[PDB]
Amino acid sequence: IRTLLRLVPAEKRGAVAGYAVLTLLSVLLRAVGAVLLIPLLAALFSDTPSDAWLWLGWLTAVTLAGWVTDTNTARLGFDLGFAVLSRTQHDMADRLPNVAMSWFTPDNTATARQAIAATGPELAGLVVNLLTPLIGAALLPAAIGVALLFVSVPLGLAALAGVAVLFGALALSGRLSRAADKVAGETNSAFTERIIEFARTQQALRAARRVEPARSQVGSALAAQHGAGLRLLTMQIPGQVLFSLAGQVALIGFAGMAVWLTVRGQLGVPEAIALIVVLVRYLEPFAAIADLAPALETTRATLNRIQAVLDAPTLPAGGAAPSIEFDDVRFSYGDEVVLDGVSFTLRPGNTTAIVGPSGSGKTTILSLIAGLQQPASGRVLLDGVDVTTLDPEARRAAVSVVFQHPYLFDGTLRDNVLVGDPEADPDDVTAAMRLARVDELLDRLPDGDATVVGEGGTALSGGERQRVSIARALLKPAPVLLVDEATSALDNANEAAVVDALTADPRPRTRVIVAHRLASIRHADRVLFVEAGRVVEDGAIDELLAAGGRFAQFWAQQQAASEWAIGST
Amino acid sequence: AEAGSRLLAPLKKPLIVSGVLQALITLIELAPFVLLVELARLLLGGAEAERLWTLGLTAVSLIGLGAVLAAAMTLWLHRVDARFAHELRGRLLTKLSRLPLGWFTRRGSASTKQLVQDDTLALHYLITHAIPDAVAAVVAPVAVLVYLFVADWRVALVLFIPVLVYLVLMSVMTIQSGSKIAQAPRWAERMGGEAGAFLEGQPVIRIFGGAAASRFRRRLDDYIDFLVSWQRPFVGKKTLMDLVTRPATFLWIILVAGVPLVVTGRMDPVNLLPFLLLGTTFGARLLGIGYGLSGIQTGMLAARRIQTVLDEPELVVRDPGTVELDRVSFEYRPGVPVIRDVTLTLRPGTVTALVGPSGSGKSTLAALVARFHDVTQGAIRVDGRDIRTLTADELYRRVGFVLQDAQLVHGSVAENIALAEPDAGLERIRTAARDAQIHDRITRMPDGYDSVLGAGSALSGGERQRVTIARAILADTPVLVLDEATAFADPESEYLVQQAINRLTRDRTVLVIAHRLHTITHADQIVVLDDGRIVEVGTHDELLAAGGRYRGLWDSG
Ligand SMILES: Nc1ncnc2c1ncn2[C@@H]1O[C@H](COP(=O)(O)OP(=O)(O)O)[C@@H](O)[C@H]1O
Ligand SMILES: Nc1ncnc2c1ncn2[C@@H]1O[C@H](COP(=O)(O)OP(=O)(O)O)[C@@H](O)[C@H]1O
Ligand SMILES: [Zn+2]
Repeated sequence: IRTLLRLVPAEKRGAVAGYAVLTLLSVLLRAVGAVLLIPLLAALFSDTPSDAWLWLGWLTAVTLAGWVTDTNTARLGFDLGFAVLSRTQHDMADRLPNVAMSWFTPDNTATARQAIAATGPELAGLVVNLLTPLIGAALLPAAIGVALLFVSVPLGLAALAGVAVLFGALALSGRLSRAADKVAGETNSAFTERIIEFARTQQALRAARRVEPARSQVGSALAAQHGAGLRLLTMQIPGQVLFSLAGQVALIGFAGMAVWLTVRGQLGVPEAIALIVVLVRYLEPFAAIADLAPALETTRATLNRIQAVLDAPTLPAGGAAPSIEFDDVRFSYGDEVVLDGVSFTLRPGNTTAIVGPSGSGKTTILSLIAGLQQPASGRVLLDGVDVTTLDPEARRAAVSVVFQHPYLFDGTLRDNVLVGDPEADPDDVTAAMRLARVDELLDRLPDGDATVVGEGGTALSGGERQRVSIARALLKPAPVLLVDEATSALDNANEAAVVDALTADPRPRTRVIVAHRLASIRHADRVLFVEAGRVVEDGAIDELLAAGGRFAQFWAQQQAASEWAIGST
Repeated sequence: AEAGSRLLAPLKKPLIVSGVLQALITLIELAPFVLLVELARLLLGGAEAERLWTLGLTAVSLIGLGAVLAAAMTLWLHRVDARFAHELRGRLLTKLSRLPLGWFTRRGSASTKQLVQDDTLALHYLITHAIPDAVAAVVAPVAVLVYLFVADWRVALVLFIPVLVYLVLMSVMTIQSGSKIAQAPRWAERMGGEAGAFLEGQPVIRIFGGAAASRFRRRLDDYIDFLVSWQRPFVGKKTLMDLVTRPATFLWIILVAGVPLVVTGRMDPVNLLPFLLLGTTFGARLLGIGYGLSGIQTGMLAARRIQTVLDEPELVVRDPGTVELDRVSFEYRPGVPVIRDVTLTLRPGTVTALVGPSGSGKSTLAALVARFHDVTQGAIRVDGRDIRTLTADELYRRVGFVLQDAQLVHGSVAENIALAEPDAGLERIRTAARDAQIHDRITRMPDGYDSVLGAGSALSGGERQRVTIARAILADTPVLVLDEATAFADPESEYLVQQAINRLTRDRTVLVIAHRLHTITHADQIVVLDDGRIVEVGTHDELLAAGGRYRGLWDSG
């Protein structure tokens, strides 16, 4: 897999080469140490036991050289593991801010969470706990086959021909094991799809006083499915048994060949026994690769997730009121269209309202204006300058926004407000508190704006969260302002804060609002009704109301709902 | 594990047989490494080819025997477990039909899928894979150890020098990082939460930026530096910890311990041969015990969770349309009341609403009236009978409810509204939908009322909520319970939902969780709750004249 070589920094190319060369040295040294058993054990079992000392001397010198080069490889492995951990994490942290928000799907977000968080202990020890064993046990059988080739070319051929056979055996065992486990998990999941359906709706069934028929139905389905589920099991039989049989029939075949040559006279008894021992050392590395299959699989999954983070589509790159322009803009998650033929050119200093049902892309429009994403089609410009083609400083300092969620970062209230402009003076903070109605919360808080408002610090309700979110956008000196809110009647300070914010903000800048309620989008100079991602109406509030279009019917229905109450008509 | 052991009670006898069959297979798969020693003995003795062929047939026969036993035991264990899985899936089905209805709205606990699907797969792998693996991984090293001890106790005991060194190094690396080891899982979870916040809070960093990006990167760098400072000093320990177990070191120490004995004539050269065959990979064997036993805990946790689900309390039955409440006290956690001494009575046919600050037991009280739970003290008497004495057939015929999170049911719209009375005709369902202001949309569907509903469909949240309201029409009760948030959860369908919920409310002892203070202007009764206790009781005008909590709250909005 080429990903692991991509993760390593350019600094440590002097450690990658010095790791690969020393790993090859350790592999060749292990192969020589295994092959040195031939004269050693030949002298051991023969009628000259003392002759084996010299080959024991060579073996122990070989072992100490292996100790030194293995220490070097493991030290460089740990050091390169820390280096690649730092490189991977910092590249992820430098990538994701530049990753377009389209990439952050729920599954992609989950994989990014795992990559940032769960891949800590792994990358600190991938190259030392996986690559060193794997590479040192994958190249040792072939290395011993090569080494025996210098003792007898037919013997080396006999050893090396089995390496391909046994690697094919390992591949077959892995396939037939993991596929069997996949099938087992699939069957277990499919059987339990009934119980999920029952459990989710069992309150609705109880309200319908029909729980017993549903339970009987699901039990009958379970019994019927299990009746066929307890027959015809074949797949897992050649699983681990397949490799456990391959790595024993190979041993018996090679030992039988050795003794066949012994009776044939080409070899002596000591040579036959020593060759049996070496042809057992030939087989032991295949066990280690089998034991590394789960760790290798998990590391392969984590490296795939890290490559997903490191391959997300990044956004390319290239103080009065600006003009924000839209030209045939479209956006879609998959094939589901969110925006369809949207075009506008809002003049500087204007105030506009983007309204419509939740199926439209109002927040999509605001995020595209703010430069959170590259639009799927069309062009979004700042006075003719495409948002993606700005310097990062200009792009970040171009637009101020109030999100649907509050997105409080668990800091203090002053910290929660000052992210709009940390360089601003306390007077601007006071103006933000006055307009956003958070001063009512300052009346409650002990320390005021310095009080911690974290999740464990203060249990702020939705109204306080949205008011401080409004203050965030108010504080920033961005030449463009946007607002999308989910204000309700739960806390009436929310709409008052919004009304004061979008009106009393003294700075000159383009403003946009997205909201559902009535009697507050009056202050917007223009209106852009959107249906299913396409603009259907345009004009002022009163203009559209007089026109008697979709906006008028929406106004009438929401007015009827607002005046409604419980207890009578 | 007590709960896990109790769950696995009916599998003890088969699993004991598995733990013997696999212990046998493990020995049979190590048998040829004994017959190779025998073969070396014969070749030293120079036996004729007939005895050689006899031993070669013995070895291949044992290999076939051990390859057939594993297949047979796998086949048998995959049908031992496959019927216990059916028994468990059929037992959880009965348990799910007897839990309190608030159990499925639990918080701080595993999801239903994580409780019934994943915890059954991790039990299937506890029985069929992990117990065979974990008995094999203990039989193999211990059988190898005892065989090598039989061969020669001298070179056998020398195998423990690297094992002792490895254990000493692991212990020394553990004691010097006890605080760090304790902190590491906690820091991992904390950084997982921080990464989640950095990801869901991405737009603020993207637009506002500044302190947020630097703060997240600072926390990530602090975690990285914590890991590096933790494990960098132990590289000296952790490298020499790996060489000691490597097969090359085992081979070298085997030969250094044996070759002097062979040359000095203190042990026959064939007694050394078993160590060469088997004792080289002995280090990598004991390192497999830990991974083997690690596969039992992962499934024992799942068994514990499913048994915990099976041990939950059940919806017990003990022993004029007027809902009553007397000394109602309810505790979520042990000794943590949220409702405290609530006494209330609702006259028949009166639309009643209760208000208060968010998070004051209002929805909990409404659910308790609906019997999603049972009060610790007091009693809710509907028509003079305590709710605890009525069955699910009787109580839920007297007290219907449409709370939040409306649930669709399998089948078409005709058999989704008529769950209470499936014998009802299509015309009754159609007029119920007309009353529920949902007949207009259902007719626009391509299949009309034959459109199949279930886990998901083309209907929005408000539309399925209206379908559940229409179902509540057919489930006629003198009493009802509701949540006002459903009245405006869908802004597009808010008006139709309001008309539908009002039409359902007509001439019924309806209780509502009221949040918008202006919606109770002409209700039949109003009540206020504070920290689980009553503060204000009266109608709209009476509480307006009171000037208390309700007046202050409404003057704020
Ligand atoms: N496939 C999707 N995954 C996640 N979010 C989506 C998807 N499709 C649409 N959205 C959300 O819908 C919004 C656009 O719709 P909008 O009209 O703003 O809805 P709302 O009225 O609820 O704000 C976007 O901000 C986006 O977050
Ligand atoms: N498991 C629990 N589920 C819900 N609320 C709980 C639980 N345990 C304790 N509580 C307390 O009970 C109160 C119930 O709040 P509630 O009025 O139901 O909120 P909502 O009106 O949003 O449903 C909460 O404020 C909470 O502090
Ligand atoms: Zn299986």
